[PDB]
Amino acid sequence: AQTNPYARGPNPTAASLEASAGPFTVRSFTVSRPSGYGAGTVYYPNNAGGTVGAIAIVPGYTARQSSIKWWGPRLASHGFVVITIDTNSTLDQPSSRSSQQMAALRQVASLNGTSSSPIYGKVDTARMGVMGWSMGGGGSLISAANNPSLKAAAPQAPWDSSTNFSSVTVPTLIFACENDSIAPVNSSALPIYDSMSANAKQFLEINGGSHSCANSGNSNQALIGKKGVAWMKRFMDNDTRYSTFACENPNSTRVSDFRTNNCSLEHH
Repeated sequence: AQTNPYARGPNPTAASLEASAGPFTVRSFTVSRPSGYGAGTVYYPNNAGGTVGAIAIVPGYTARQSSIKWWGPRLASHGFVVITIDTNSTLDQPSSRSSQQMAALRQVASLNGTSSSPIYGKVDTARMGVMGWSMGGGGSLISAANNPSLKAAAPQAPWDSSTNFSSVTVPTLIFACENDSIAPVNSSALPIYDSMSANAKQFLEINGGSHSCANSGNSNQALIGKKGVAWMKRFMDNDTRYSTFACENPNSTRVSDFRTNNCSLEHH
């Protein structure tokens, strides 16, 4: 018997996690006049089996949903309700981005209770996660620091005015881009990673990557999408069928640096 009430879907394989699409059919709708942010697209699985967690994803400075869109179908097809947002202003700073990210989660939660909504009854509002690009990534980190009940965080190429995220207890995967010249790894992603001492955490640097290396249309969807889904499944669903995928060093030429902590596949 399956004893984890949050487990959804089939037992994963590397191939099934590297595929463009997961097991579940995904539909979408847009949120008009959102509560506390600029715009939003909600991606959801129609046949997950049960309620699933919610993920809110925020773009970088000047950026729009297009930059992060690919995560919507990718995560939703594995059993998550995902909202990609536009910020009130493309120029909003990381603190504002975090507020708007949390406002998008809050609206997903209200929608879950709205009978007219396509996601009525589809969300477990006690299981939420955060993702984003650059300032949006920083915003995710801020969201995690301010809201420790969040179950997971998977920011990409993050930047914030601070690199001290030592209070974060949320399991946090950082995608870094090796040749990032906007938010260099050495001054942003790595220090943010090093500051976190209280959580399960991972740092995955994409070989040859520019600041947009995890954005829609990237050349590493198979690896990045495998890792993003595995991380969210392992920590949002407590799904130990994803233990290896979430914690392993992908033995891949596509990865220029890999670090992980409190993500053990050993017994001691």
